[PDB]
Amino acid sequence: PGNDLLESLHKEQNRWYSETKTFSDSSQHTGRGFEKYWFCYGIKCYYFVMDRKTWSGCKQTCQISSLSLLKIDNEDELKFLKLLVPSDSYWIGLSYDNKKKDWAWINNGPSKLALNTMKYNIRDGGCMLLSKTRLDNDNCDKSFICICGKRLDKFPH
Amino acid sequence: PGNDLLESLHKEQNRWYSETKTFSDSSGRGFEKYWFCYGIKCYYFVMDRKTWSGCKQTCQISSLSLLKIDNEDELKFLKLLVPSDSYWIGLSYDNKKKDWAWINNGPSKLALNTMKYNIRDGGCMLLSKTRLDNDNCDKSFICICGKRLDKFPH
Repeated sequence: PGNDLLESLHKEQNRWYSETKTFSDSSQHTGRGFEKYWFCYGIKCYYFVMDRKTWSGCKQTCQISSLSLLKIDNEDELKFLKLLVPSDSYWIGLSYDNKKKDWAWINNGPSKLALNTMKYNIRDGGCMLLSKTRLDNDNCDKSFICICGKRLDKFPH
Repeated sequence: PGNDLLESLHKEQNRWYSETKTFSDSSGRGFEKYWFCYGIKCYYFVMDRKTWSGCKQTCQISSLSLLKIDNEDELKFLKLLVPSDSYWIGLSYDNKKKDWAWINNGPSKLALNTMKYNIRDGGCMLLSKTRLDNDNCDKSFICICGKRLDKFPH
């Protein structure tokens, strides 16, 4: 049972992409379209906004669509995310702001997740991305695909 | 193998069940439900075991539908995600046509191995852990109702 999941993960992935693939506009920068896609896993769904944009654009786009930019909940969600995501980087709700002088998830929301701060040289960025390889830091202002983030709370439909 | 990842599939199954079942789990007893999603589909497990056809019904009166498996992959996962019980998959023996079928036409790329099940054994397929396996449309089981969702969960 190792790769039978991979084999599949990967595939179910390219699969949900093309079923959910849309070029639509956001009624913020209105009639200008951008490509985006989604899929769910567990109690969370993930919506990717593929017009590369920056950590603050990402953050606001997620809020205008009624979501909020990815909080990762535990190492297992982290672990799944890195596996079904294409090969890339993406903004999530992890960064620095100012009284607390530490990273917070875009709301002072909770994760049960290790990280360990001292793995990241601030002088290196103030915003958290993903790769397939782990989490890293970059400048809140260069441009990447964002993932928004919704925690289902009742069973859709 | 035996894997960190299988292992994580298993923690993840406990969090979801824990998130969605119905009781404050105050360490009495209970017989309820849980669910989770996968791709563009959620899975509602109903715990009161029940007739196949009594499973057909629940899924209906819930505007769900006893699970249809769109394909090999969704199966290698549910196979490995789900714990080993036996659950009513919504594939059976067709009112008429001399073959097993998917509750309501079939579009499935699940390509049924057909000439390996014994009707002698039952006309209702289930997922029982090893693969699918048929028993008796009224051995009473865990139902799995699904939904294809068409839009982002509003």
